[PDB]
Amino acid sequence: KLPEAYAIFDPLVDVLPVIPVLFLALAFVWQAAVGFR
Amino acid sequence: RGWFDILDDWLKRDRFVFVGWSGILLFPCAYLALGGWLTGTTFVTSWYTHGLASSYLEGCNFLTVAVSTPANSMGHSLLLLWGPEAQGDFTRWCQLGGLWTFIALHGAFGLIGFMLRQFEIARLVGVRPYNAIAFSAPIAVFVSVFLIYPLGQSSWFFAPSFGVAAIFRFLLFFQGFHNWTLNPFHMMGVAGVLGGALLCAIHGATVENTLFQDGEGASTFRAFNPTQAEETYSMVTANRFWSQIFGIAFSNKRWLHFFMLFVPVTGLWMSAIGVVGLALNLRSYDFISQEIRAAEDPEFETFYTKNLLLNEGIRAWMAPQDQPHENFVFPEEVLPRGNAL
Amino acid sequence: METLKITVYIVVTFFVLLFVFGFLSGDPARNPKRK
Amino acid sequence: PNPNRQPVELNRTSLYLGLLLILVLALLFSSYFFN
Amino acid sequence: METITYVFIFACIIALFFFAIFFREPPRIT
Amino acid sequence: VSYPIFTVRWVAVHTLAVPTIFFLGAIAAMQFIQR
Amino acid sequence: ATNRDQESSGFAWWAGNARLINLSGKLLGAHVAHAGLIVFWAGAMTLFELAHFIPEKPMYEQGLILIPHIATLGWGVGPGGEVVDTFPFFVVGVVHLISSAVLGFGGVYHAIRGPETLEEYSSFFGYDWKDKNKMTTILGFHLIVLGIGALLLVAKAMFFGGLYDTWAPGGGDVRVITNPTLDPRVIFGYLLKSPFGGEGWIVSVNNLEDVVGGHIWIGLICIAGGIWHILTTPFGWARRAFIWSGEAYLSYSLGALSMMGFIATCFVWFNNTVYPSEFYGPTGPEASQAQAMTFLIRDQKLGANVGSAQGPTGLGKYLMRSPTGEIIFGGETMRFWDFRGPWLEPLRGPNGLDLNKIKNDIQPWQERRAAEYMTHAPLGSLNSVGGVATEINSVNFVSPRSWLATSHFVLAFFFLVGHLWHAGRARAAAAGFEKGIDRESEPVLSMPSLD
Amino acid sequence: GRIPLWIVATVAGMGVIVIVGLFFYGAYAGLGSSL
Amino acid sequence: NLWERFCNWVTSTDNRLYVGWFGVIMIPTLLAATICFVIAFIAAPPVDIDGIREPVSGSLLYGNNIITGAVVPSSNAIGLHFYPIWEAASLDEWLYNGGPYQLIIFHFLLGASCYMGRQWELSYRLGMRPWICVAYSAPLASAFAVFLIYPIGQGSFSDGMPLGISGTFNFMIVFQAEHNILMHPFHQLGVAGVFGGALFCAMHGSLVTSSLIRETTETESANYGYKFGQEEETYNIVAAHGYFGRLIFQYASFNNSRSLHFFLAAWPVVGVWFTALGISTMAFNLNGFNFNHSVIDAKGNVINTWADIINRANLGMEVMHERNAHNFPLDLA
Amino acid sequence: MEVNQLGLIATALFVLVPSVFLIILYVQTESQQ
Amino acid sequence: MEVNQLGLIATALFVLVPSVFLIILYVQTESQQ
Ligand code: CLA
Ligand code: CLA
Ligand code: CLA
Ligand code: CLA
Ligand code: CLA
Ligand SMILES: CC1=C(/C=C/C(C)=C/C=C/C(C)=C/C=C/C=C(C)/C=C/C=C(C)/C=C/C2=C(C)CCCC2(C)C)C(C)(C)CCC1
Ligand SMILES: CC1=C(/C=C/C(C)=C/C=C/C(C)=C/C=C/C=C(C)/C=C/C=C(C)/C=C/C2=C(C)CCCC2(C)C)C(C)(C)CCC1
Ligand SMILES: CC1=C(/C=C/C(C)=C/C=C/C(C)=C/C=C/C=C(C)/C=C/C=C(C)/C=C/C2=C(C)CCCC2(C)C)C(C)(C)CCC1
Ligand SMILES: CCCCCCCCCCCCO[C@@H]1O[C@H](CO)[C@@H](O[C@H]2O[C@H](CO)[C@@H](O)[C@H](O)[C@H]2O)[C@H](O)[C@H]1O
Ligand code: OEX
Ligand SMILES: [Cl-]
Ligand SMILES: [Cl-]
Ligand SMILES: [Fe+2]
Repeated sequence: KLPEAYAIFDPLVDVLPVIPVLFLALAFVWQAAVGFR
Repeated sequence: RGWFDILDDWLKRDRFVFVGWSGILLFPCAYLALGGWLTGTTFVTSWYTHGLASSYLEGCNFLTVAVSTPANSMGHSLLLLWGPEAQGDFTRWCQLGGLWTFIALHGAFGLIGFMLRQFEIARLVGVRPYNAIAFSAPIAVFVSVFLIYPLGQSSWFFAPSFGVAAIFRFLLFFQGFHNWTLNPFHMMGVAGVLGGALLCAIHGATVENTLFQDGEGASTFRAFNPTQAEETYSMVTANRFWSQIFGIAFSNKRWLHFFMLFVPVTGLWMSAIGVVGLALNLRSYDFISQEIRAAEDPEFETFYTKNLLLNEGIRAWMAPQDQPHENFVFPEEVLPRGNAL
Repeated sequence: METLKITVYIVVTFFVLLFVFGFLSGDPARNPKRK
Repeated sequence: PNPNRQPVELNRTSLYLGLLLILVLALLFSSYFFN
Repeated sequence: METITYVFIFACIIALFFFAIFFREPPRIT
Repeated sequence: VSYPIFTVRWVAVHTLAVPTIFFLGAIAAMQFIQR
Repeated sequence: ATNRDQESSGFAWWAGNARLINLSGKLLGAHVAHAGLIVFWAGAMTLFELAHFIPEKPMYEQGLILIPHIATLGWGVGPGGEVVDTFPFFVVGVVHLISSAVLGFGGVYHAIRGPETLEEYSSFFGYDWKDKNKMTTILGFHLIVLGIGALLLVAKAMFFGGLYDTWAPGGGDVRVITNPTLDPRVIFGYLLKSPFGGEGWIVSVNNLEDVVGGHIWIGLICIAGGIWHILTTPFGWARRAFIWSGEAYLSYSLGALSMMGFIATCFVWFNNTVYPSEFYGPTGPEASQAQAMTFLIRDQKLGANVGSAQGPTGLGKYLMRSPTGEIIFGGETMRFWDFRGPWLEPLRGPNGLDLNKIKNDIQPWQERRAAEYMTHAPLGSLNSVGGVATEINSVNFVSPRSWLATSHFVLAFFFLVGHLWHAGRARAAAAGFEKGIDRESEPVLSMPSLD
Repeated sequence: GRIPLWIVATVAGMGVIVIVGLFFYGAYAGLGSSL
Repeated sequence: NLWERFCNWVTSTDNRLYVGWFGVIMIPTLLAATICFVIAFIAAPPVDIDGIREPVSGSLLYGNNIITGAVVPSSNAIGLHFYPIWEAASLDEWLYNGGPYQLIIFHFLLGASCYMGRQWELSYRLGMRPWICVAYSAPLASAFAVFLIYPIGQGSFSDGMPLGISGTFNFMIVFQAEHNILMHPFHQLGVAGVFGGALFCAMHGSLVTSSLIRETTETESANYGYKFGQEEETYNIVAAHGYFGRLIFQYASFNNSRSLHFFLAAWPVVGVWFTALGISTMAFNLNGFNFNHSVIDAKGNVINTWADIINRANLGMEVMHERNAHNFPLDLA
Repeated sequence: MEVNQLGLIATALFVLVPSVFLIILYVQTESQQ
Repeated sequence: MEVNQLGLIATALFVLVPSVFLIILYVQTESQQ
């Protein structure tokens, strides 16, 4: 487990690893925002 | 001008989706086959025909859902909804495997409608009908596997069920009971399919790597215009490359593309012939000379004899649950096992 | 076996040295367009 | 004299392809013929 | 007898490979 | 402009899409079923 | 928008990063932001693993790939791999997360706000891929940094607490390495070993003294090579042997990384020294040997004579001979007789496994270890069902060795493919036909016919 | 009165991701979870 | 200079078969593998593959036909140990323990890697774009997976694929028993790759053949309507596009020949990459999906699925394979 | 091995009848000009 | 009757190998004009 004073932040930690994958997806969003020029 | 001619004009109108005369057969039958499969894999069980769960409603995932074949006691019944088994009751019709025959028959007539669509569109556009001729091989596969094979067997039960893991069961059944890998017609089918994949990859890569420079873009896809007259790639360079790498090379583009038609279509037709043979249990199960030698000589072992032992294991361990109508009770001591394990 | 091992080692070393020094012998120049 | 006569051709590439098809089919089916 | 048949068919295939590579119809560029 | 609404394309799109969304709702509800 | 469309750059959106080849500032931004991504994954994944970590359960039963790396360094573990403090894991995770915020800020700044080309701003930070001196200078800087990192591993092993030693006397323990192997015979004899069975090349390093001495050599060699490339220009043979362009350098790095990925796959699959079985689970060879040991112990307790017991084929059921004569475990695990593990070496004599020490010197901790490693073999399904493919759904286990080996084989193979792609493209672009064949000057048309 | 097409594509893809993630969640929970 | 003349000859594009430096490695290794394969397939004595003194006969002279014949993999007692001829005390010992298999597969893998390099090399000498070797990397990865990576992960070259037809089938069946490859997504992607490759091969061939421009009369073959080296396209791309766009809808059809041929290259190559990676990842025992006893009723009774039927077939294969080689309950490798 | 006897002649005919047929059609093609 | 089995294939080859040879020559004679 995390140290106890950080336990209230346990859900946020639970979603931290998937953030890099979103970065890849973000690139496509940005390209769609510029029409894939 | 006549109602037939006006209906013909409407059916052959340019649209997003072409309809045609063949559409009357194709779109209802194809739509009902697809909808029956989605409905069966979403909501319909196989508990009374196979003793299996096969729908999302029962907890199966995409790999394990299937529209299962009817029970073996149905025989080769068409299992019409209004027929003598279901007697108009939709719930009992679903519980008795009527969705399987629904999907199989509507899929067969939809495949007919799609090949007729290929013919009709080829006639309207003004091209030769080689795409329909090529599509004759999937039709032969579907007819031999889903119709001719269960018709030669005892019932619809031994046809493939319309599902992913059910098809995997069908593969393992053909290995264990038919020794289908040993069949030369299946070998020709494998050669056709793998050669078609090879030809697809090699022709695509060869064209992409012998392209002419027709633009300044470092991405070359924009350097092709569909109305252009010249070839987009160098046939001479490709021919010299494959003549020096492989020894032989195509020099005729028309022969190359006919060969691309010819290889997988011929493979699929050969495999369909083998499946007809297996419908009558006319298997290439064993080589008699090897079996006489192995019976008289307990030191003679080949990979083929090991495969036969594997087939014995498949049959004995699979049959009580795969064929529940037989009421097989194999005690633990009769099951063929190796040491330990 | 010992003679065979030496023979195979000599043959393999010869072909590998041919490969390495051939790709060191100005291979990027040997193209039809540039140099 | 029948006007419906036509010359028949088979080039060397077609001969090579047909011989390959026949020999490979024989190589495949010979084990089953001997059985 | 069957071994001779297999080796004969295989050797015929290899000979055919030789003739199809080195005695092919030359691709004459027009 | 002056595009129509209910065409053959509309019918094909909706005969595929309406049961698709219905089935997706059904399977999403199935995810919350206990033994 | 500078170089941000296909018409000006020549590259489509799906090759849009190729627009960055000659934009040193934006390329630096892309690299620094990606480095921030790597550090972010390290920190966030460590915190995720720690949040679900049960310290009494073994690490390899909990789907952990980063906590075993920290534990191998000696942080947070005691004798036998027992976790005594989870705080170093937390520190490593949070420091990586904060440093990734800093690196992400820098990458974003150089990618969208900073100067597009660094050459006007600084001759030191500006570069041209065709300038071989500048390329060797940057390579020298990075070689010095890598040498310092290897010396940091040495400093951790020798001064700041030591490393976990699975071969330590009396079970694995954190040990300070005080005599690293500086002999070049041992280090480069590891380098010259065969990669095949029984030899294992560099994967077979089985003591931490060799590991630390090898990293001393690696750090010194990298620092010396860095100074060498800072002070020297490429020679004539190097100038004629390579393509000197950004894509070419990328392809060289891709080939190197593909080879390193294959080596890391083999390292995590076979080596139980720098990947201790306390943290990563048993290896496949280890688990097969553990099963043979377990049933030898069980049947010897029942009164069997394990030396004279004869299997179905006439080979020894429990003990047989390797092809070079060593007494080894029988059955299929005869293939794994080169396995060495700290729970098995007390039973080995000069001629292999010793019958007397088998009969009299098997301790309860060895029986426990054999049973545990037999029942946690690196075999499992993609949905993490432990055991062989025919097993039922009750055990939720895939070994971290399996995850690491499979993932890094996939990555190494795809990076070999990328090396082939970029090496071919760099060669074709240097020669000038990467966009296709010139119609007017097609080379094959100027060549004689083959026949 | 034009919603940008990138917004529609992003929202639809997020909906597909949510539905697929729900299906995998149900693979671990309820029916078909082996629990 | 003799070296300059030799370098000119090796890299010459005027040779009937291009050699190159990759070919300087490729020709001896593939010749050695081919000659040893032919000799072993005809006349090798039986090989103790499982290391349990149970020799398996795979050559034609020892009672096999073309279908059942194989070059048997080396002994399980050898494992991953390098076993050249000079490591054996005699040729009889080398033949008994399956040394020919190791010789053939090592020479073949080196020669096929150099074949890939040679494809790049000739494409470079001809002014071609270089990526045919990338397409060839997919079957080469498959060969590496079944001959090298799977033995490495399993710890013995005895578990490599035998060099024969029935030996290949034995490899497939035992692999399904131990790893459930049919339920592995990478093998499913490979099946999609090869089925789609055959489909798109038949599709592209039929669409080009369908739209051939009339250049010949009804008596002669249509293939004589194309002349080698001609500049004009021999078929109407627009007519084929119009047909295929009416067959499905306009935006499912390629109007760009370059995009179409890239798709033809990319689909089976990526699929075969994934199935080769599936074999390698199952070599490290990351198996296909296990849904055995996944569906449970309200009381707790197991409700069987098709996965349970597959499990019954896998169990039959598992308990019958290598029937004398196992002494302990778990087949750990 | 106790193989089928006709399996020899069948195999021979399977090679011989088609191959010579192609050979016939090849050689008469070459003598045309 | 216990005849030589090879006799059959021998007889077939004795018929077939020279006969098709003549056929080849004859057919390529007919296509020469
Ligand atoms: C044109 C498309 C088409 C085609 C070819 C088929 C074909 C089929 N359907 Mg089907 N179906 C369709 C559209 C189509 N369907 C649609 C749109 C629906 C949704 C309503 C269904 C719903 C459906 C169900 C629910 C079932 C079928 C079934 C069947 C199969 C058996 C049908 C049968 O025996 O009756 C054949 C009937 C005819 C050929 C009609 C003959 C008409 C001619 C003109 C003769 C004239 C008759 C005369 C005027 C009236 C006589 C009066 C009196 C003397 C009786 C068959 C393969 C069954 C099945 O699959 O079993 C497993 C089944 O249970 N269908
Ligand atoms: C690791 C992934 C990665 C990275 C670092 C980059 C980086 C870059 N790409 Mg790129 N790209 C990627 C993946 C990546 N790409 C992928 C997967 C594709 C395929 C879809 C592309 C397709 C692509 C194209 C087509 C182009 C680029 C271009 C560029 C460069 C300029 C981008 C720009 O103008 O931003 C403009 C975008 C924005 C202003 C939107 C906001 C972006 C910011 C950075 C989001 C940051 C989010 C983050 C949470 C913020 C944290 C801040 C905090 C630390 C304080 C830049 C260096 C361009 C180029 O070469 O320029 C010459 C270009 O034309 N890329
Ligand atoms: C350090 C590694 C590295 C670097 C810096 C580059 C850099 C580059 N590559 Mg390269 N490449 C690499 C590795 C690398 N590559 C590997 C390993 C391969 C083998 C697969 C390739 C294969 C490759 C090809 C085939 C091509 C390039 C191209 C390029 C250029 C443009 C790339 C671009 O805009 O992509 C934009 C990014 C995308 C379009 C996104 C792709 C999405 C990937 C394929 C799927 C990832 C799935 C993910 C891992 C798991 C699922 C995630 C989930 C959310 C679904 C650029 C110079 C292009 C080129 O030659 O330009 C000159 C080109 O055509 N690369
Ligand atoms: C690969 C890393 C890298 C590189 C090569 C550069 C290069 C550059 N940056 Mg940049 N930057 C980076 C990372 C990097 N940056 C990061 C991570 C951030 C976020 C904090 C920034 C934020 C940043 C800003 C805000 C600015 C620059 C600027 C510049 C330019 C001038 C800097 C100068 O004169 O030196 C200055 C040198 C120093 C201050 C010495 C710093 C020494 C550090 C603190 C020691 C760190 C130890 C070790 C090396 C790193 C440990 C971390 C490691 C484990 C990853 C130059 C092109 C300037 C520019 O472009 O002006 C137009 C500018 O304004 N950078
Ligand atoms: C990231 C690491 C790195 C990189 C990319 C480079 C890059 C380079 N170095 Mg270099 N170098 C480094 C680290 C590095 N160095 C270090 C750490 C040192 C200190 C020892 C040196 C010392 C050094 C010297 C002394 C020289 C270079 C030179 C060069 C240049 C030519 C390279 C070449 O052709 O060799 C390619 C490799 C060969 C030609 C060797 C033959 C190939 C054999 C057969 C491969 C066998 C290995 C095989 C794969 C098996 C692996 C296991 C094996 C160990 C048993 C190039 C710019 C040369 C130069 O021009 O400098 C000015 C030069 O003379 N380097
Ligand atoms: C049988 C029957 C019938 C019919 C019905 C129908 C016709 C139905 C339909 C149905 C339908 C029509 C349905 C649908 C469904 C769908 C779905 C359910 C979908 C799903 C999907 C998904 C899930 C997706 C996926 C994907 C992919 C594929 C790839 C990429 C990714 C993604 C994710 C996107 C009737 C009454 C007439 C009669 C009686 C019988
Ligand atoms: C250029 C570009 C790009 C990219 C970008 C990137 C890649 C970036 C990166 C970025 C990054 C890389 C970032 C990072 C960030 C981070 C942060 C911001 C963090 C923070 C942290 C914190 C806040 C912490 C917290 C805590 C602690 C202290 C402990 C406990 C737990 C917790 C978690 C609570 C793209 C592709 C889009 C495209 C376009 C352009
Ligand atoms: C840490 C450690 C250690 C140590 C290590 C060491 C000391 C290492 C080193 C290593 C090294 C020292 C390595 C090296 C490598 C190399 C390479 C990898 C090479 C490459 C090459 C190339 C790539 C080439 C190419 C070419 C050719 C083929 C010909 C011409 C052209 C060119 C130039 C392109 C030990 C194990 C003891 C233990 C554990 C830990
Ligand atoms: C196990 C092998 C690895 C160890 C040995 C290699 C270590 C690296 C040392 C570099 C040696 C390269 O030396 C290389 O030799 C050849 C052969 O003379 C030289 O000479 C070559 O030049 C030109 C191409 O430019 C050729 O047309 C010429 O015929 C040839 O002699 C190269 O210009 C030189 O670069
Ligand atoms: O060798 Mn070929 O197969 Ca791989 O698992 Mn263990 O080892 Mn044997 O059994 Mn199952
Ligand atoms: Cl077996
Ligand atoms: Cl065992
Ligand atoms: Fe084509």
